[PDB]
Amino acid sequence: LQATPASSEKMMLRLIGKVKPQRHMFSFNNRTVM
Amino acid sequence: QFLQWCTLQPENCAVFTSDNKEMFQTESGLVVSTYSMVANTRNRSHDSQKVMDFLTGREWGFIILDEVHVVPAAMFRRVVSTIAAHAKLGLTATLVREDDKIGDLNFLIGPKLYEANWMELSQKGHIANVQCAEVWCPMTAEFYQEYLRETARKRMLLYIMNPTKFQACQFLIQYHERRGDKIIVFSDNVYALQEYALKMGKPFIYGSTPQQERMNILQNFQYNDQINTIFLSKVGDTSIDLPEATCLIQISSHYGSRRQEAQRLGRILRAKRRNDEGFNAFFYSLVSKDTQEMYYSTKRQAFLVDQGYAFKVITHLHGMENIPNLAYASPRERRELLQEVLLKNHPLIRKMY
Amino acid sequence: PRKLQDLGLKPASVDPATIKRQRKGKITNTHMTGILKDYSHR
Amino acid sequence: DRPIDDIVKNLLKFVVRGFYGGSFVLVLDAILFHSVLAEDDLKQLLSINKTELGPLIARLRSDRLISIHKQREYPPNSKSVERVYYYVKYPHAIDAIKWKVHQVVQRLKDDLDKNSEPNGYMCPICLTKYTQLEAVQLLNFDRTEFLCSLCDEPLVEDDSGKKNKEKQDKLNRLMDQIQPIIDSLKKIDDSRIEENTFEIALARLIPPQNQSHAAYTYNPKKGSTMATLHINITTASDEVAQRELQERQAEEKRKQNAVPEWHKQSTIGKTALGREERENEKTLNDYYAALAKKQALEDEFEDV
Ligand SMILES: [Zn+2]
Repeated sequence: LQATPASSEKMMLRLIGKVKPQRHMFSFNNRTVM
Repeated sequence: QFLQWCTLQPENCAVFTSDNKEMFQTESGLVVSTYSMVANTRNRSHDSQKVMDFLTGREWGFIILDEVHVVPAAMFRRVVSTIAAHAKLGLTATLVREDDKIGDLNFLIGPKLYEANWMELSQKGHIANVQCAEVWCPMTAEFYQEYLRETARKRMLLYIMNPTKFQACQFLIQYHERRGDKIIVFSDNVYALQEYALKMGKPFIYGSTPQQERMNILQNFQYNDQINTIFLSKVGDTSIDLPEATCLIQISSHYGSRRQEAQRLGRILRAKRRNDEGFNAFFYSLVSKDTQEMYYSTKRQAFLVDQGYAFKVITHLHGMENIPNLAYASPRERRELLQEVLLKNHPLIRKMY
Repeated sequence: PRKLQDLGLKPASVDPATIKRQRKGKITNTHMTGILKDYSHR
Repeated sequence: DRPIDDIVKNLLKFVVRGFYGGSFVLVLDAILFHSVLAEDDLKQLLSINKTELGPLIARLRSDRLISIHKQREYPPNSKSVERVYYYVKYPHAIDAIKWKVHQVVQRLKDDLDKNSEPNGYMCPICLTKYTQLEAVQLLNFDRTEFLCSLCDEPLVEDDSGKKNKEKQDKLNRLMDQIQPIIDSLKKIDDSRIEENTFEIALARLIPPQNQSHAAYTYNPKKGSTMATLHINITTASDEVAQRELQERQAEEKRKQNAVPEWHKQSTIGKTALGREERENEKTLNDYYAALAKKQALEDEFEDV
């Protein structure tokens, strides 16, 4: 799970799968939700 | 320390330094200052003159002279005369001087009230249990020939930079770094300090180092694990703040200064690992064999054997032949080092001018 | 937010803003630059 | 969610449904549902006109039912307009409602007091009032009628007091009608209200549409002067070896505190420093079998 820090502007959560690995994008609006 | 251990308000505390010259306005309090400013015979500033008049015109009940071994100096002697103090307590760690004026402190301050037994404090864990040692570094053939056909001032530089001392210091640094020890390497010669640090890739601190660089190097020494060895000149001998170290390597020294020797030993005597069972600090005095460094080294060690420390000689180090890199092992490299050491010695008219 | 306190009734509003509110130096250890780390904190 | 928030939402819904028309109710319910709303979002939700929302926003701002935020943002196309954000300041709104109803009941009590004053007189010709105090100074020599100062016409009697009970009846017909309001403020006064603002209202908004031109992220400016838990399931056989691993660390602790070889002994005499049972257990297993048979966009990232 790649997560963004609070200092960055855009909030987005990257998901990495296992066996080509599947990658998903999860962007959010509020910092408490992240 | 005053504002921490005792119930003294900061409004009762005053500091007489260059930056701070404001005194306490109460009827009684604490003032802390330096020997140099109080005993300054030079033309001092108006604010410092006013503060000195305040100190002289006030009858003080107590004076605490830290590092009282420098009181017998020329005008550091006069600080007991310029200040009217009822009680005078001189706190020290190194109560020796190479001249006889250290016997004048009973006349200046008073009788020697208490001696601390350093073995009694070491066996109770109050101070570290140092393993004092003296490594005998033999001088090479081409270096010792130049040592005898030279004056004493150049001889002093020449017996420091013998390649066997480089190899011994490098091996001790490697061995005590593998053990995970914070190491301070003391050498009063600035050129020798720089050469050893450049050869061994370690930071060096001396008089001309900027203060912020000194703080950065000390913070890296305290916390960064890749920096476990610091090379310090006579800056570390005097009162500067240092991180805790457990190993010391004394490359060079200021003649037969027993005070400097005991001050250097005092920088490894307050280690945090004293509570650990079997912990021992280490003190190495790397000396050149068959030189005048032996004489001065014995003179410096004469005070510590009075405290009880035993300096075990080390004429052999196990791992000399099997260390990976030896500084100045090849004869041509030693010859290059030798020749490098020998190479050392009207508002309108104002614009036209 | 505060005139209710004058008349006794409790105001749910905290009083607003309107009432009461406001180097680099030289380095001598040039042989090991990039090895030492910065420590602005303990 | 929070019950006090539900109570203040019902209070705000009740005061607009009673003393205000339907469009005001629609605007306030839009703000109460979607806690953060801009002008374009309000127009898109309500299908309302710019001139239609004028008096509505003016009246809800005059009563502090809707607070406005003047923040402008930077969209990627850089065609930014100074959008106004309509939201609600809950303690300010309930304080405004409380003050308004208190002033209404005080004004009604004052009107009851004024109607309790005697009838007085009024001149139908010059349309001027005259109190009962100044009527007696204007009566005729016959002591029968009160004559006007200007028209010299007999004063007719007003109705100050005939409808006074009606005002009290109006008072009664207000109070039950305001009864759910006062009952709601009991739990409000007995509880704590968190003072919300624009930054607080962004924690509870409801998205009006997917593609919103107004950006809800706050943009600060400079110069304005207004842990994780892990468990280990062990079979208790490897754990002993783990203790052996700890023993290895203990052995390292013996090497860290080890006395150097030149310190423990004298270095004087040395030279100077310078430059197969597997088949057996298989047969036992076969014998076990035999015996048993017989017996039976990219940015910075921080990993958290
Ligand atoms: Zn009239």
